[PDB]
Amino acid sequence: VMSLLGHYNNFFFAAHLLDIAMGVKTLRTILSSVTHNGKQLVMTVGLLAVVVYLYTVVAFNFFRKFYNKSEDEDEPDMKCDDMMTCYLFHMYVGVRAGGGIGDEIEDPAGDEYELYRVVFDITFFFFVIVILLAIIQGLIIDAFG
Amino acid sequence: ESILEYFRPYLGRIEIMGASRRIERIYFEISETNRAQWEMPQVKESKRQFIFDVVNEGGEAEKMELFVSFCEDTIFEMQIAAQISEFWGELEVQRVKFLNYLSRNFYTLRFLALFLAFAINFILLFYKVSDSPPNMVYYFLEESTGYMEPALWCLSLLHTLVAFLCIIGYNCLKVPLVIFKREKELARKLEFDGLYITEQPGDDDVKGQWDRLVLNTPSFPSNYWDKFVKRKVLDKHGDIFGRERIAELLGMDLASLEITAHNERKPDPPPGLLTWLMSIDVKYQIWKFGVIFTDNSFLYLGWYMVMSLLGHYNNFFFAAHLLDIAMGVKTLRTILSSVTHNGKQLVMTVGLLAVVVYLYTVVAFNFFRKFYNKSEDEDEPDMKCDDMMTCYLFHMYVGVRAGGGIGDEIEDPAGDEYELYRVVFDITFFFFVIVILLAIIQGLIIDAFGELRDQQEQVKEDMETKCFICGIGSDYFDTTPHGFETHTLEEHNLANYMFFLMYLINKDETEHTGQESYVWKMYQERCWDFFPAGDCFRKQYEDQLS
Amino acid sequence: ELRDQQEQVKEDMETKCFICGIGSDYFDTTPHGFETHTLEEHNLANYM
Ligand SMILES: Nc1ncnc2c1ncn2[C@@H]1O[C@H](COP(=O)(O)OP(=O)(O)OP(=O)(O)O)[C@@H](O)[C@H]1O
Ligand SMILES: Nc1ncnc2c1ncn2[C@@H]1O[C@H](COP(=O)(O)OP(=O)(O)OP(=O)(O)O)[C@@H](O)[C@H]1O
Ligand SMILES: Cn1c(=O)c2c(ncn2C)n(C)c1=O
Ligand SMILES: [Ca+2]
Ligand SMILES: [Zn+2]
Ligand SMILES: [Zn+2]
Repeated sequence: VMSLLGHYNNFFFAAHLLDIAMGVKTLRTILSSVTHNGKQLVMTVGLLAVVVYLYTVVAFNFFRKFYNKSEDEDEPDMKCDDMMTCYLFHMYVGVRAGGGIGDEIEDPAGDEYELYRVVFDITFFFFVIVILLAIIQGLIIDAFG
Repeated sequence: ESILEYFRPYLGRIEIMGASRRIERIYFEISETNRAQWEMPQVKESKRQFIFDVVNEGGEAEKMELFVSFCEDTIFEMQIAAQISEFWGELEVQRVKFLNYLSRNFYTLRFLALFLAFAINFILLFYKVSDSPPNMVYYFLEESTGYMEPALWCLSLLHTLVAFLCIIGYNCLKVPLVIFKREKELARKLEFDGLYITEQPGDDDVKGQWDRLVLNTPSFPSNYWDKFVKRKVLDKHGDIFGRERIAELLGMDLASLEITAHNERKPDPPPGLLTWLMSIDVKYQIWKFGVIFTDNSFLYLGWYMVMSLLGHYNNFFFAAHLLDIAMGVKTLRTILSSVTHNGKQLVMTVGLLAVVVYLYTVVAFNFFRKFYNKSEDEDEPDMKCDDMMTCYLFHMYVGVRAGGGIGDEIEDPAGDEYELYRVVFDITFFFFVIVILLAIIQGLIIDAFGELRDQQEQVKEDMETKCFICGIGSDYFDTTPHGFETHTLEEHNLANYMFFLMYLINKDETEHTGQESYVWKMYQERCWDFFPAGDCFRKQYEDQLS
Repeated sequence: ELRDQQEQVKEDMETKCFICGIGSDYFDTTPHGFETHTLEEHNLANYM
């Protein structure tokens, strides 16, 4: 099917590069280590979605003004004025950030919620970034075993 | 051949040590009801859990102790399941139908509550805030369908009701096992240890200090198979430590026991509701509530109640019910079990993290103080390390979370008399706090996956290589083809020992055969010599070829 | 490393006698044979 569709659009022949994964044996074993605990990996990213949403429900209610992504004071761009876009912001930026969510939002210094936001960002970093991605790395680490 | 094939399921053979230390084989009948209720899947799950607990958590001398304890509470489970199987009299019969239905469908109600939590949170994914009506904000469930707010309100009511039914179903299904375990342990400790007669328990042992409430209650051995543990304690420790003291401690009436020995009228004087208010035992009920309200599972379900109720106060409180999957689906339970296996190690590691980051704070405040500038406005400098509290806060909040060390979040140390000192400072911060002390955090759970690895592999291997009862390795049995398969399907089968205990209990005491009376007397005496240990029929008779 | 060290020590205590070195696969032929052997026959506290 991909060979035929490659005549419709020439870039469809790029999908045939994955044939090496079903080809050379060592790539088969590397992918077999990745896919040995595939159900565990899927449930781990499901837990990731759940905990990130649990951080979203507590960022919307309390830490709402901090999610500013606009330097233009005329047109603020609150990214957590709505559940859908706040959850999208957390899943897209906070998970991929090197630190937690604390490096992608407003500085919590000089505020009545300073300590609360410090706890918020530190626990986000500790549970979502260093723990819940170490599980993702550890499933395939153990699969090589 | 036809007779044997028809009675193949009901013929159970076991082997006991017997008198003169000769392994003897015993044949008996398993009723269809016993076999069916034993093959019921909940009992299968309980059996696998018990097998893991024995093989993994250890115990070689107490293995038969633990096996027989498993036998007792499994028999209690099958009694409970048989009980729950599908004006005042009308109320009582409708009530017991309701409780039995809840107890049967407890797990489906748990799944239903999880599904409702997901639905409510999916609705909450459309919440939005505006200052205008749908300095003071307004939360409205922005939606295009037009039915979503009524759906939310109906689903909230349904969720609270389902959670209530989960509480009631748990209380009527799994609580009797907890009570049975507690009273069984108390009876054994009273009769064979005298933990309240001769050897009082410690002050910090809250379990031992709490059990004193139930000693003198008239209904102590309820949800327990024997009811004469009080009389056995009186006959055992009465003549040493004092019979009258035994009576006072156990709430016993010495004359009344002897009069109920010879005459025991059994009427039902009060027919009304007032008998349920009068015959209730307040002290025993207080003890029972103390037992359940400390159980982990019931406290979790009670917190499920509390969050369900608070969700009506604020709808976002229903998000806390999403964590129910962690106590729900088994694979998430195992992932969290790897995380929590080394929980103390993780907590001490982050304690060491706090200590070393503070040790960097005391040396950044004294020397590298001017560098902690976070203000480009030269008019108003914002020194973040002019105070211990804010400098430690800066280090813990920014320096730990930075991709590099603290060196990428402060002033450039180039062109300064402390250039080399700050380079050493940032490099050692990166090397000790970032790459080492977070690798320990990752490594504890990395190694915990190896923990659960080797536990499951060890359990499965131990089942594969050695018999659970006799302990003889399969390298002996497999000499004959399928020798170990035969040994653990016919000769020594723990399901057959299940069925033997059940059959002894069911059979009339005057009708026991000689071997059954032998096994029965050491079941009551609690002497596990009859389990074949280190020997079997095949090993016993080799010259005669079994 | 520390994993396998603690596990090896505990396993070695569980499977073989510290003094005589005879494995528990010999003693456990008699019920509680290894327990008896390391509580009565060969006990390092008794050699103390
Ligand atoms: N005395 C014993 N009684 C029962 N099983 C024993 C005994 N000794 C060893 N075993 C091993 O226990 C294992 C139990 O696995 P088995 O296949 O019999 O369980 P199952 O019927 O699938 O159980 P479940 O329904 O709990 O999953 C068997 O492979 C058997 O070799
Ligand atoms: N000759 C021996 N002397 C003592 N112990 C032995 C000997 N051979 C093997 N062992 C094993 O040593 C183990 C020591 O554990 P044990 O439970 O006796 O220690 P303990 O009394 O708890 O010690 P401690 O107070 O040091 O913690 C026992 O499980 C026993 O099987
Ligand atoms: C050991 N044991 C039990 O385990 C038991 C019992 N009756 C019920 N059970 C469960 N009896 C009479 C008994 O002696
Ligand atoms: Ca008889
Ligand atoms: Zn056997
Ligand atoms: Zn020895």
